[PDB]
Amino acid sequence: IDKLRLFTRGGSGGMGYPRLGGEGGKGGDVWVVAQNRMTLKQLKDRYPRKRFVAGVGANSKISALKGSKGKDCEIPVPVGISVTDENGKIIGELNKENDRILVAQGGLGGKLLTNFLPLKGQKRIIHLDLKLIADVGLVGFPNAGKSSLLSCVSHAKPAIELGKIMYSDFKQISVADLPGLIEGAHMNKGMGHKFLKHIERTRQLLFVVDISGFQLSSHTQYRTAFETIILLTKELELYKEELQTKPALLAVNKMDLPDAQDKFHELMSQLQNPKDFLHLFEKNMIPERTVEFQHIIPISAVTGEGIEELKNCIRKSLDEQANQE
RNA sequence: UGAUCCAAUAACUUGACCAACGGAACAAGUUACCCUAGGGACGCAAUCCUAUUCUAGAGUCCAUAUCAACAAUAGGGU
Ligand SMILES: Nc1nc2c(ncn2[C@@H]2O[C@H](COP(=O)(O)OP(=O)(O)NP(=O)(O)O)[C@@H](O)[C@H]2O)c(=O)[nH]1
Ligand SMILES: [K+]
Ligand SMILES: [Mg+2]
Ligand SMILES: [Mg+2]
Ligand SMILES: [Mg+2]
Ligand SMILES: [Mg+2]
Repeated sequence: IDKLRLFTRGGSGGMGYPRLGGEGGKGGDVWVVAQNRMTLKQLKDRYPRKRFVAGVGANSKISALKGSKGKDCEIPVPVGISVTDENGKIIGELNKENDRILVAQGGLGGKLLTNFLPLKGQKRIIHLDLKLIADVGLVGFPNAGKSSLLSCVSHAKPAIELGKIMYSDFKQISVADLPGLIEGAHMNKGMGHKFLKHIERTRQLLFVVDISGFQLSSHTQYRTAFETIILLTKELELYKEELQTKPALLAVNKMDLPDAQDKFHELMSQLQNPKDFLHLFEKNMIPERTVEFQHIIPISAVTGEGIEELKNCIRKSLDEQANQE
């Protein structure tokens, strides 16, 4: 939640010298550099104006000619930055410190072709995305116990985010519990789609589905757990087809319910034969393809049931992916 | 528009980029090889750009933006 935007303008060139024929210095260029220890919010509250202008090329003197280029401006940003344009096209990616990208060029100097005038520079507007998502991304409906699952899986974490799963080998698996996955995603692509843009940069997806189904209101449709999974798959297909290529695991929560066993059995039957029930949904709700789950585990966030096995399965799946790649 | 002297002429008259123009009849460079007598240590305009301000207009919504015509003064060049 830190999407940024700046206005950049390269300085104009240098005024040439007509009688002799001297060129003026080229205008300063606009560059963005990757540095650590600072964040996008840090940049914003350092420079509230959000505008960067480089130097201006020196005019053509008579002691010297072909003037020196103006002092370029360097814009510091953190690592893992995606720089795009106002149209959203990705200008570049800065993944390591000292990565430098030119965004706006300075104006040319005062050549005779331009009547020795210092041609103006470039005006551009750039966007910043400080989002390099973790390896595991949690996807779940509201109240589907994503925060509770994160709190249970972490030694100590606030369940209202990013957390780490610790192993005996002192290995940490970086997980991201993303709230508001369904903030009218089918209707508000303005806010519930930044969630999908953040989650798209994750290697593994963990869907968390409540066993007791879900319902927004008494006047809203009661969708079962299988219906919730189908809705998740349809939303993923609508958002980005390439996201489904990543490995996905399923976790049916709230096993402490009295009917949880029968509900999970029914859900497993539906998973085994989904084609027999896909007609019940409209053609809009029918996904282009069905997501295959490497593992589906029943878990309970209250009784701390199956969490160790889920962590072991996640580690094994990550190891298998690494070995394959 | 040019004095004296001087020159020509029987006479009346005449002669000066003497222009350094109150005009010496006619005389140049270089000296670190030097010498002597002395004295001292800005505005006016057109144009092009930018530092700071206002905003006619354009879009801006989503823990996610603003740019900015015309001006206003402060300065740099042609
Ligand atoms: N009985 C029972 N209650 C559970 C279980 N898991 C979660 N809960 C309860 O259900 C609620 C979950 O709320 P919350 O932590 O906000 O989950 P969430 O999915 O992150 N909600 P949101 O997506 O809106 O942020 C809590 O009251 C929690 O105690 C479970 O396995 N069993
Ligand atoms: K004289
Ligand atoms: Mg939560
Ligand atoms: Mg005199
Ligand atoms: Mg007199
Ligand atoms: Mg000598």
